[PDB]
Amino acid sequence: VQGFAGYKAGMTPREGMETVPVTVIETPPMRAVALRAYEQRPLTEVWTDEFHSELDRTLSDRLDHALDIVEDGGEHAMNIFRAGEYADVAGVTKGKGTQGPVKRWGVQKRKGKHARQGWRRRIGNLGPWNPSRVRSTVPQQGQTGYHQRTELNKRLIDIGEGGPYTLVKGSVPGPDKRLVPFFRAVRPNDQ
Amino acid sequence: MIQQESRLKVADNSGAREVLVIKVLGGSGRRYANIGDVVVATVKDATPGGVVKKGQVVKAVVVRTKRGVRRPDGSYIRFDENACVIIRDDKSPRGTRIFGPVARELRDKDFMKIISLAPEVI
Amino acid sequence: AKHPVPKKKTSKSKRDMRRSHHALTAPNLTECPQCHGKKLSHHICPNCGYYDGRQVLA
Amino acid sequence: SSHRLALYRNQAKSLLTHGRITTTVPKAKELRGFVDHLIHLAKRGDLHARRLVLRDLQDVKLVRKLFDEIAPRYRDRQGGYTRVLKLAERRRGDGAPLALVELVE
Amino acid sequence: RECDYCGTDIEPGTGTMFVHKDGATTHFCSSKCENNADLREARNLEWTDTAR
RNA sequence: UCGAUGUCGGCUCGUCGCAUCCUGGGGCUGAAGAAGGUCCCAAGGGUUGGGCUGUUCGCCCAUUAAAGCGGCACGCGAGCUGGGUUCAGAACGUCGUGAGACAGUUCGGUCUCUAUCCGCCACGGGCGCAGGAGGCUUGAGGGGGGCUCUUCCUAGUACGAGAGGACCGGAAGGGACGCACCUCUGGUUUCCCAGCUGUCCCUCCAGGGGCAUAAGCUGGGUAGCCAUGUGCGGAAGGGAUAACCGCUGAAAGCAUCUAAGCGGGAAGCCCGCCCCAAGAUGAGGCCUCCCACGGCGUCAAGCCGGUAAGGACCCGGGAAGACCACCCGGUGGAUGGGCCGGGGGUGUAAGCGCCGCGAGGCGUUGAGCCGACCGGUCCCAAUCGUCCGAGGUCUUGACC
RNA sequence: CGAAUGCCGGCAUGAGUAACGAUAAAGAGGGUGAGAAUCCCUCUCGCCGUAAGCCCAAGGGUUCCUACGCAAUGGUCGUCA
Repeated sequence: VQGFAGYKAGMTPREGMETVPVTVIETPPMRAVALRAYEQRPLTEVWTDEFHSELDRTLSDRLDHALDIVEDGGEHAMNIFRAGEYADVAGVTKGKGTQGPVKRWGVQKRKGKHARQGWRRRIGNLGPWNPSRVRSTVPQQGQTGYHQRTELNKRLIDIGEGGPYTLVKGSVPGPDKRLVPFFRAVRPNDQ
Repeated sequence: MIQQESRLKVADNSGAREVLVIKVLGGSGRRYANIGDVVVATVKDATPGGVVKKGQVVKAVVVRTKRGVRRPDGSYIRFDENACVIIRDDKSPRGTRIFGPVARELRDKDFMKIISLAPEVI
Repeated sequence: AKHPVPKKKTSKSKRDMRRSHHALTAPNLTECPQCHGKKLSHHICPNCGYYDGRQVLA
Repeated sequence: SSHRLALYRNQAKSLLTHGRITTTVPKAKELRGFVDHLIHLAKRGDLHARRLVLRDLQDVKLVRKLFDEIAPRYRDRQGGYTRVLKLAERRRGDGAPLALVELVE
Repeated sequence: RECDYCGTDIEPGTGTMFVHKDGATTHFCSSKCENNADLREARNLEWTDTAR
């Protein structure tokens, strides 16, 4: 499936030597699903059922060792991620909604003699007379909460299996717990 | 924290009593005095002109602030106050002996003189 | 204080389109439980009173 | 607020009087949550519980009424003392989906 | 300690500390304790470890 | 343009551009170092708080690497501002017999709710992508994001009189900024808890009650949301170049980086990172699954059951949210509420009980009452029902 | 006679978006009706109360009761006025 993934447990931090916060993530081995290859003609994804028992309720390294356990017979535990390395992780936003020029985007609004005056929030302007009409610029009230989000240099420290679980450096997993998070490790600078 | 005119006080006999921030030293952008930092500002009021005198132009380093600073010890510290020390550019306090207590900070960011004089440190 | 009030008549045509997107859809309804008649999916009626319980009248 | 309560009030009351009533979808559902937990204390039975439920519905007749009256009938279950059931009609002008709810019996 | 005195207590395998001029202190706990203390007289305090 | 285009400065939002302030790359010096100065190349990002002034501008304060010029009706009033000059007052000074008067000044002086279109931002409604299907990607193309200061070894070594102070090369810290996020920290927390006076009902007491905003008041307070706070990022590295520097060598049998031939070299361009994305009509890939129902004149590509392949409606629920669409549940259930166990919050209840005439105090009690947070169990309520939804177009060829 | 921001009168616009005339609130039960959130009784509750009090007059002027009844007025209803 080229990569490694699971979900949002929760964040807290404690210990170490000074003291560092982190977040725990959920994931035994969410099974095999074909195996990326533009071979002989187009080959991209197959599904020789070997699935859940629900799932018809809806009916070269990384991916390669993925050939390893995929062939194994579906699933493939997670934690290749070991003793502090760096995945990276995507998390779907957190449906914040449709909002004001404000948090949609940092912008000073209604200074004071009028910050108040039954007057507040509403970006200030749009576009010079003569240049003409409207950019595709200045965002607008540009909704947030469903964006597909994520970041870099994701240092993960440790893990354990009392269930397949990970403890990663600095949460920011984006979304809230009980949510979908994926992690790779790519183009590491702090390699 | 503590920029613009916030006032804070002495704790060294440098001769002050109190000062109003100006600049939060460091380099552009920047807006905060916090233990260890160094502020540029001056005399709101000083004693009978010990050696400083009211409305006098000065620089000094951050020593005690109820903004509560977090220590890399996930542990926490704050003061009933806001005050510090005056210096000779070469980060040296001028006030011969200290006052209120300070935080390991100073050593950290370079302020022994102070560090030792301190009646106390935490 | 009418800063902006339409500038053009509105086009018979289009106007109507605007209206267009708008579609009526009779309530899904299902036949009774046993008071045999057609009913508002899920509910007793001046036909019924049942469901599994005799709450209603006539 | 003052209102949320208000309601929960008159309603909880008349309700106990009747064992069932007509309000609207939500109206019912939460009248449920609470008239319900009231019920639960009714169970609890005693100086204290009595005190609370009255603390809100205010009045003996019913207070005890519920309390000694039906509390029994139910003393056994695990909540659910209420059963809200969607109605088949809507109040006019309005178009609102009223409902009927009761104490499960 | 005792929160200094603050017979009460509050926040983690950390707790946290507040203080005062004259190299002298306010070791710290819980809000109640807080305001009262920062505001007036120790021995008149009551709740916690002294009016105990 | 006078059936009218609202003239300053500010505001907020900005967007070019280069003559580039700061940045990097250069060649040059009357350049050793170092730092300066001369100009060429490059706009990446970046380009601070006050102060007084309706001001722009400007002078000054303290920073900084920087504190850039100029365009867009000196951008922005269907977005504020409205200080001002530039409505009658009125005032002086000042002209004028006067009357009024002055780009001299001075005090005050009603900037208007409902966006049609194009346009921009967002969210779905079609229809298509010619079996009918649910789930997986590829991305041409597009968007974000690109700075910086200091500290240190290399060195106090190259240079050096000396005070100084390197390329080259590598550690760390921080600034401002962006993405995201609650643990920690802090703000919240309209009813969760707790103290309160004044009042009317409560049956007298106590023990409550509304009102005292739309919580009366105060002291606190999860969960979510959210900084002042947590993680993070702006990079490596590769490909073509700017300036600029070389080699190889004509035409000038002697030189020349040079038209042809090859390389050296930029915070730049292309790629790389991350974010969309075939409605990119060139509708893409892949897998999984469903098979040719009907009877009507035909190139019957038109009308009927269908296949739960599947999905949909209704219902039940979500940090999913204006609607909508999106996602997970639909009693072979845990989905919602209830209950329950837990935390977490208030701070020891209602009663009797004991010490003091009273006030209360201490006890029974860390009690009592508990909103979302974690997770049980079918107490209650997601019953039962309905719709629509395929069949595999025409021709060439390659194979069995 | 397009054609005089024309006069007269119809008739479409935005548009099924804008508004319901004080954020002093409602809710339940039964009653009557062809049909009632919008009428009647009734029990929860909220708001006045120096008024949202009753009174004298000014002005209006049958608006009042009682049985009937609702086409329009009543900015929704409406068997209520």
